Amino acid sequence: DVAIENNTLSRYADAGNIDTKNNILGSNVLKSGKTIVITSITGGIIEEEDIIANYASVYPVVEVERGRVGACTDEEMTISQKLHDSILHSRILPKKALKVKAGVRSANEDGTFSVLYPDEKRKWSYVLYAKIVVLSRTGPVFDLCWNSLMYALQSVKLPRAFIDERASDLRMTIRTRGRSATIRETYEIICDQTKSVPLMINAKNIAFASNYGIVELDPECQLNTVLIADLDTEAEETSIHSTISILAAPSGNYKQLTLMGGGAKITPEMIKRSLLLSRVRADDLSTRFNI
Amino acid sequence: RLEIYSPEGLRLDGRRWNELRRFESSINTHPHAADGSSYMEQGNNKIITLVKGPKEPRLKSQMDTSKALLNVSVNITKFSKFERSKSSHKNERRVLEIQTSLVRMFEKNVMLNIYPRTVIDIEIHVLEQDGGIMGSLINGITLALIDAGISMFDYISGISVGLYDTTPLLDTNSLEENAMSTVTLGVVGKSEKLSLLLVEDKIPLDRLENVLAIGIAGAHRVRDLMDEELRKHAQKRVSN
Amino acid sequence: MSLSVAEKSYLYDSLASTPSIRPDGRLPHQFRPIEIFTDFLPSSNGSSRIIASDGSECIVSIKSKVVDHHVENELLQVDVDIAGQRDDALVVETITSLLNKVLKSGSGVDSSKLQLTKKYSFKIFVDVLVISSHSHPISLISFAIYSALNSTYLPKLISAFDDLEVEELPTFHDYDMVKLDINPPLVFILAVVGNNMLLDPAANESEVANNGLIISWSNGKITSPIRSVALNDSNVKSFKPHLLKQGLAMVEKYAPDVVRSLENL
Amino acid sequence: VTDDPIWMRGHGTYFLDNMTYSSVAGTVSRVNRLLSVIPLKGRYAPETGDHVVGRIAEVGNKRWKVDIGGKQHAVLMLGSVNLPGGILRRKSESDELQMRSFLKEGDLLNAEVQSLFQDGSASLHTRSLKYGKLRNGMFCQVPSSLIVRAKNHTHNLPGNITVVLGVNGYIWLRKTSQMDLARDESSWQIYSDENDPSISNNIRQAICRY
Amino acid sequence: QDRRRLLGPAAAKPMAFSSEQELSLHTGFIENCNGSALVEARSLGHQTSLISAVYGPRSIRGSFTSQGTISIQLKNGLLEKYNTNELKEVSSFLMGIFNSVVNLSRYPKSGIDIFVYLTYDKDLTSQISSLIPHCITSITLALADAGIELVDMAGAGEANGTVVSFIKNGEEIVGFWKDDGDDEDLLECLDRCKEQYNRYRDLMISCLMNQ
Amino acid sequence: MSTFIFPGDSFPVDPTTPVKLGPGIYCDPNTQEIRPVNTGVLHVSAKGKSGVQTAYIDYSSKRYIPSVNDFVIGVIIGTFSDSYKVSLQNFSSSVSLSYMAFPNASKKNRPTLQVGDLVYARVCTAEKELEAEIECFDSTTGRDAGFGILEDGMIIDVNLNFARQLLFNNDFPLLKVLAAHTKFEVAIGLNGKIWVKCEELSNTLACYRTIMECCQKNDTAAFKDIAKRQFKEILT
Amino acid sequence: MSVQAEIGILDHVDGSSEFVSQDTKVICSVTGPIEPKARQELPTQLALEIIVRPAKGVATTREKVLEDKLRAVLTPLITRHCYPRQLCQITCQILESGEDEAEFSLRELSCCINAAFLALVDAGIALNSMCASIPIAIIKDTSDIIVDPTAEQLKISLSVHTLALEFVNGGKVVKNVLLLDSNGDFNEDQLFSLLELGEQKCQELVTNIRRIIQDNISPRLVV
Amino acid sequence: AKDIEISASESKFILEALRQNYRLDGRSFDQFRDVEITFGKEFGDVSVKMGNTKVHCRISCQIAQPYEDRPFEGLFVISTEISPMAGSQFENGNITGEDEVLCSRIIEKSVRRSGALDVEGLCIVAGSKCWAVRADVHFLDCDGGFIDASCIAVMAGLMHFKKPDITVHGEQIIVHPVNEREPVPLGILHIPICVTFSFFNPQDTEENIKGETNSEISIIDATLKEELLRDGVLTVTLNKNREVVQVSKAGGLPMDALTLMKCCHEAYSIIEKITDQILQLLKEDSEKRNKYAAMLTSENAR
Repeated sequence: DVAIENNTLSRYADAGNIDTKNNILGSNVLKSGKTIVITSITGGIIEEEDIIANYASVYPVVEVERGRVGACTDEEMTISQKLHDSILHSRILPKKALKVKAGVRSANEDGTFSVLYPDEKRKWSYVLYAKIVVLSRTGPVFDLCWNSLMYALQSVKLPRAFIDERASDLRMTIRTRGRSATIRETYEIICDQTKSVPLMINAKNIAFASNYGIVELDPECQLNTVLIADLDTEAEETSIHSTISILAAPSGNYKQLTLMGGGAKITPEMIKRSLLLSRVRADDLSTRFNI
Repeated sequence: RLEIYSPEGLRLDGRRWNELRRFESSINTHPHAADGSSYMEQGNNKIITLVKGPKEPRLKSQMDTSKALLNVSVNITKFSKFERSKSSHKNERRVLEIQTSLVRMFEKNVMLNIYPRTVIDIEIHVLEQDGGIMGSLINGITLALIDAGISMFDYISGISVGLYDTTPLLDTNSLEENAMSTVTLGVVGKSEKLSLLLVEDKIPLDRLENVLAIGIAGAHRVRDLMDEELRKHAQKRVSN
Repeated sequence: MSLSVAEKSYLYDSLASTPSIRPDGRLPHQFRPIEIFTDFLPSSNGSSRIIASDGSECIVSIKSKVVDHHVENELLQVDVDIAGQRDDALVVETITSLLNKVLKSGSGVDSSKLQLTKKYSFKIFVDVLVISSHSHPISLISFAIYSALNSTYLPKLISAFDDLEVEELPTFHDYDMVKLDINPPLVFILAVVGNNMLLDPAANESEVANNGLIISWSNGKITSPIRSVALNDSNVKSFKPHLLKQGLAMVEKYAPDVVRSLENL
Repeated sequence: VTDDPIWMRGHGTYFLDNMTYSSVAGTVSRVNRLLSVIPLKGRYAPETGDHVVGRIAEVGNKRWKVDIGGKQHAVLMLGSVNLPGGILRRKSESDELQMRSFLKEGDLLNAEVQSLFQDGSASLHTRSLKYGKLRNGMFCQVPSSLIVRAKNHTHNLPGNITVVLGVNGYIWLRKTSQMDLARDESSWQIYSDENDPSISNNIRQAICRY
Repeated sequence: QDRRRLLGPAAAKPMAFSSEQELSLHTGFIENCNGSALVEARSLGHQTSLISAVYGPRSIRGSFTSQGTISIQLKNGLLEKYNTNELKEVSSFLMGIFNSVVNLSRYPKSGIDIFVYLTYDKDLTSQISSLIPHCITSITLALADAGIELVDMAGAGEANGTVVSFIKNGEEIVGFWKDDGDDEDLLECLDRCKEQYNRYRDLMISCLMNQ
Repeated sequence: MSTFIFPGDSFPVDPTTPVKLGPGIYCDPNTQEIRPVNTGVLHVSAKGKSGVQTAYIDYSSKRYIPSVNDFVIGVIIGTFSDSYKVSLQNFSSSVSLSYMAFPNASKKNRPTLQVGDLVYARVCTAEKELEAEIECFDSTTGRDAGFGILEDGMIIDVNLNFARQLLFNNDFPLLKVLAAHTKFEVAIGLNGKIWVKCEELSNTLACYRTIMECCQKNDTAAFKDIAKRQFKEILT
Repeated sequence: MSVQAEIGILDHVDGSSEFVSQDTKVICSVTGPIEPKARQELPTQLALEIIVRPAKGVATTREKVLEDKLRAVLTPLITRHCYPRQLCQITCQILESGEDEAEFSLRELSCCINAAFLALVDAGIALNSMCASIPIAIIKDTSDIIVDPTAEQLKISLSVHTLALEFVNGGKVVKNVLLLDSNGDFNEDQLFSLLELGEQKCQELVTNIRRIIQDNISPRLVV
Repeated sequence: AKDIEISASESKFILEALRQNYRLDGRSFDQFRDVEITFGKEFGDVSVKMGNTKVHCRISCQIAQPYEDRPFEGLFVISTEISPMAGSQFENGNITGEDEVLCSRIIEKSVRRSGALDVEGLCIVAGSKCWAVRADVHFLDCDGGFIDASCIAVMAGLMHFKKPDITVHGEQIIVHPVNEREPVPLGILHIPICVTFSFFNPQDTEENIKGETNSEISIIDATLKEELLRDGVLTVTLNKNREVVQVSKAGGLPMDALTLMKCCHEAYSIIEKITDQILQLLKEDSEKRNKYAAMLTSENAR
């Protein structure tokens, strides 16, 4: 079972507190079994259909804790990249959405300051990260990371962003000890979170994951083909070599199925049952947290 | 910008075309926790060396029946330039490159044969550089190993030549380094056989003899200071 | 450990009794012979070589830049680097923290001897190389920073900059230097072996001590940072309030003499 | 150094032909039968008949590796060791454990050079009841060339402390105990840990001054 | 980018910006770990939750060690930002307390891996001084749950950015920290923190009493 | 029966008819049916010429796996008290050699060897679970057979298929060609190494160069031309 | 062209191959069975440590995700119990992707899997079955399946799918599906279409690789 | 990492083969193996094969920030990261990395320090935007010849390479496709080609060092066994203009200046030959790329 608490960690958890030591865009805590996944989604600022290159990706770090003093292990890195990959191919975040514009922040000599809004020279896009840490992994964790990510993403708001009059003629005098190009223009753009407009997102492309196993039972080897849904213990992670990972979305659209047929027999009959289980689980989670 | 030389034989330091820089050295700068040590000044290149060991390592893989393992660590601190080094240098190719060069070269100069199941660590801490630094580091090593009682065949002596077309200028500073092609060379003993020749810049092949020949003389000149320094020190500690 | 089992008990007995005699044989108020050598880099603002009696050596070097201070909340950066340790072992970075906090602005050290007009501060880049360690470095580093920061010469301002002088970068006199006066803390280390509180442990003492207390002297008084430390892992014990109050009392008495002898060479 | 083909054949030289060009720093002087370059200073060099004070670096399944301050470590092994509980008893098989119980890493002990091998390595032995662990004292240390080189240099001094002084520069200074008191012993205390409670004030101060 | 982890666009830069407490304890709530504790502290000032997990006794064979050792990772919160060095200092501080409280002699060839997760700290209104009672409360609970030997329960107060840790009913001190407190706070703080330690002592004992 | 086989195919005899197993036939450890696993030519023997047929696949390799009654050249890459440790072909698992593996050697008749001597030996024990052992003394023949310690010579690395094919067919004409052009000494290992030595430097080298050249091209007509051209080259 | 394969090209390594699929070009080596590292000693099992290194720039996190995908497929292909306590390092260097590396991995992956099979055939390490893998896309313009797509066709994809199947009893009976990685949007009627087509298109590829190994092996091994 | 264990007899044999004036390959001491250059179907893919030694280089460019010290130059970064397809003594990126550094450093010393690739002109916008050119050198087979082969792989790779035609307006760079407009080739200032002399002692070090005799066996273009077995090395790099671009000498057998310069002179003939070979091979591949480009010329006569 899956239990989430949202906005217990995000900057924007309250309306009467905006504190500058916080910047967490969207956030979720999700507990399943004993395995607990804490998701924080965080921005940055980079000055710049159905085609894959118009959808953007989160650039996550997924950190897993299994008693390893490090945090740069081969198990966690493969997770993080595969996770970037899933988000690309599921097509959630169109690049128009991070493509924001800036208004004007003009200080007055009237002892007031006016930060002027456009309707929300140069251009900018944001980037999105996710710092996901995992405490006491007991089985396949991938689907937990994906479930929490979505509740977070649908809680993401983005700061507003502003620039001064004659931004294109503001100076940089930061570089020194050249050799030319030690005085130039630059653009400089602060972000202000006194207003934050909420993330524009493609709902249809939200998925929620599950995990499967295919395994055989033999009566003389505890001296046909059997389907397990989801994996929770060490024993299941170790020896259920034939497994299917599905991300199913809750209209009968699927954004990834990955079958790894590590040795045992798979008839497609098992595959055909799992694609239905996964959408019905998707429909359960959906209605359960109204997100 | 600036003169590098004139027909009147001057520089902006004021050296002559076969004149050396200020060579100052003194030995035993850590005689309470390092087996040999020496301080090397050439110009403002301020180099301290310590030799720690011969000692057995406490890891079996570093033990070697046939000769000692030699480790040369070149540490370059953040105040060797005029400004604060923003970068990490103790994990850079430029420095590993110097390391791989000094170790392979001193590995043959030093007899490691007479120190089996040993590890030697040469620890070279730069305090300032003002260029001509690649030949200066060799020289500091040479005085450290002879002080530590680590046997050797010869003194390797490092010296730099900057060629200002046909005009070879013995010893170098920051201006000379950055304004023409520099050669760096080492000779072992009073031999004409070169241990180390390192060139980073276009030096013509037709003039290749002119820069080395003056440098092999120029090297002999450095080596007699090293002996003089050392015997002035050894005489002191055999009177008492 | 690197000592004997027999050696550690002899020491424990020696030190823990009323006289508290030890391989130097000092009463608890006395300090080993240190040597201050300064000003050896013409390239730096100030520099310091300190050789101690255990053969520990720290070299401390002072470099600078002048910077706008309204985009900064740090003025003094310590970088510690210990020969034979890397740039991220636990002890190295913990030493960096301690030292940065000792030298933290408006806390036992000036943040108005480092400013030349009220918009421009000099960011002092403390860069510390430990040449050999085999005993704790922090006390010796503290002492080296003192002599350094009183040998720190800075550029003298060309002319009295205002903050509305012309609203361009401050620009220095070509040759003329200003002496930097500034009184940094002095870190003093006290050691507890039984109920006996002793100033300045040697290496040997550090290896049998229950705990020590790091405390600092700034400006004619004791002040924060205060920190306890355990100077082994394997001869460790706990201690009483009264012994902590006697170590206060001891520094208050014996610190001033030391600062005045160290100040003038 | 020389072009003579009969001299300079020994330590601190090398040659091409007979022409010998030194190899170390030091003086030329006749040691043994050969005019030879002799080091100015260097690492401690063992020899047969020396008696040295030194400590355990490693404990193995067949030997201790001993730090004498040399170019490598010296070896001390099971046919070469007296043991508390008898004279050789309390130990019926080789195990790395049984070795380790008597002598821990860092323990200090006075041991004599049994044969010097050409490796560098020196086979040591403890075999008297005076030899074995040094206990009740304080450590001191010097350069090994600013003490006299003799076969023994271990003696009583006034105030009734005994110095135990090897050839290697390591110095233990302890209160006069039975083994050093019997010249003017022990047999269960040879490598057993024991610090006497009967070390007193004036005893300790004598050792700090000494 | 990097070879060990994905770091996205690298010319990209962060966003620029615009007893008085209740400790309620929990343990034994997540599994893949020998024992775990949870400490949430609420105060006027700030609310905080700290997770700890302790892994091992682990064997570290291929070498014999005189006795065991303790290794402390602090992990930067997901809503608190600190310098790596401060985390090192505090790790070093806590190790030296734990060195004194955990008994280490029943366990040869031991390394213990302690993780301190400083997850949530939130202000409704240094900073690192304030969370030291909470770190010490958490970790002790965890060593107790796992079955790691301890001299006394370790626990501390914070009076005026000054942290004093005691064992044995306020009688002995196992550590002292003062950072940016006022000169001569000594009596007020020790009196005030004793109260705090005796108060959280019994709370930890009562958490351990539900199991 | 002498036909090309692939992995993932049916066996071309019945499993019902008794067969002894040889290289490259695996028996499933659940299914208890035998199947090929290598890509090569499969041979099956016919009863009345054997007692029971032995079946095997000839497959090229370049990496040697220990089998018993095989003859192998190794280099001694470690000195240990009771045994020496051999590497037959580089980068691979230890192969051990008893002290007493040599003719007329006992514990009062111990050898003195060193790293970097070449040995020539029989595999006399082979496991995958434990280490393979070589003896340089043939226990079956009871005479070592000129097994022993090689010295001098030059080791040519070869192909495994080439090496077995030269050893197990004496109609292979490479050494017939070479015997005209010099007199030489030959030792053939099955670990993908073959040793050769003549009396003179020129003569050894020509053998080294030729077997190598021949081995690459690995063609039957090539072999004649290569010898004749190379053995002229070394005397030109 | 379509596909080309060669084996034996590299000479210093236990086995090797060059797989080219149009623009996409992967050269492979299997090294081993060789002496295990202690961290990669497994008791009854051969160890696999796979490395995928891209042509452009330097290997990152992406190639570990690929390593996992490759490792999945390869663990029942190579007879694990054939060598206990030995390691095999399979090093797959991409000489041209000829596409965009982060975005599409469809051709890259399929090619590696095939070059790994061949290299292992040359190596002599036991192989239970024949494996090949084919790349399958769906383009948005017709909103339909295009088998074995080019670089251009990949750009205009809405979705992309690789399948790998284990080939027994004449290399023509599908035993099992060792991979089916279907990324982008699909619904079920497409997916069983991708199996069906997939089957026949794999079996052709198996024929072509089968043929290649015979022809190249046969002048080497002679009687 | 795990290294190749050769015998004592091998060590003796290869020296004696040099002493009696032959080689294993049937070469001469001064004979360099024929390098064949196989240009790709893309710009900057070069397969470089010298006998069994097989190396590849693929070139990539990207938009990148200049560095703080000199923002008026671009970036050349050389990855000569090596994976086991030649042995097992090279594994897992860096794991020892001595050879990585040396090959990488010499190739930088050749192309960036001296010039052999224009760097001034890599600034699209000074102090903002530049090209970063990355050479990723990957060996697939090795039979010695390491530096020599790598260098040729860097320069042929760079010469065949081409980069997006760019138009700037302000600081906005319109990047143009390589079918849209024709991509622009890099600037080349010189042609460094290396020749690595591997030096073998017939004596021992002690007799060598205060002797003055020259009887040292000078060979180039070592085999794998030779690479391991060499007592010393001189890596010297020249361009086809009689100038020495870089020299790396640092350990191994010492040598008189005359003998070093001898080496240089021999290499000077051998590098015109490789340079020539490279020129005419480039041309004939270029002719096939030029076959309708010749038709569609816009440089025509009046």
